[PDB]
Parts: sequence; C-alpha cells; structure tokens
Amino acid sequence: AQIGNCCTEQLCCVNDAVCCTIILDDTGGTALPIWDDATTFVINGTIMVENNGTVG
Amino acid sequence: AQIGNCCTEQLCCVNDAVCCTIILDDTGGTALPIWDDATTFVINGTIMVENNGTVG
Repeated sequence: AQIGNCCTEQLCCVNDAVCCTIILDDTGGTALPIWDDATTFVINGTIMVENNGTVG
Repeated sequence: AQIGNCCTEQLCCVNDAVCCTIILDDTGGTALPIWDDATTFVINGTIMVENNGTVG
C-alpha cells in the first residue's frame, strides 16, 4: 500500500517585460549597466534595441 | 506583466515666419547673407521674394 504521494512541487512561471529610453552619447568603450541578475534562477528572454536618433 | 511604458517623447512643432525689406543694388555676383542655420534640426519651409522696384 502506497504511503504518501511523491506528487510535484508546482512552479509559478514569471514572464515580465521591461522598457526604457536613454540618451546615448560616446562612452569611450565603457558599457553602461542596464540590467543585472542577483538571483540563483535561470533566466531566458529576448532583448531588443531600437536607435531612433537622427539618421547618419 | 508590463513594467513601465514605452510611451513617446512628444515634440513641439515650431512654425515661425520672418519678413524684411532691403535696398538691393549691384553686388557683383556676391550673395548677401539673409538667413543661416546653426542648429542640428531639419528645417522646412517656403521662401518668397518680391521685387517692388521701378519696372524696367
């Protein structure tokens, strides 16, 4: 006779989106921090960059 | 869940008009400066010249 149930540990799935606009100038090769991870999770997703400045 | 709003960067539209009158004589092919641009904007508009001097 089975005692207890192995069952599962159902996990909630988080799908968030972030958007911002910046005034970008010459930074001399230095990377401006936009997003950083401080958790132990595995994170996937898509990153989109659109440059609306004057052409040329 | 959306975080923030891309929104927009609404731009004010400037539509100015300028008028002046000059006493024009022979300049020997040299162009008399009337208007110059010192900004980085893209400027459109209409230019009108009326010569009211004596006919002929």
